[PDB]
Amino acid sequence: CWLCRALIKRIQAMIPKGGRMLPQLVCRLVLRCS
Repeated sequence: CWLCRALIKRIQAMIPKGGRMLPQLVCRLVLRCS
């Protein structure tokens, strides 16, 4: 439950000039799990 930053970063580049919202937020909330 800590691979978030990894895929959330692969999204990072997926959109260089993007603006709105991402999953790293819900991802970090769900993957933070422990």
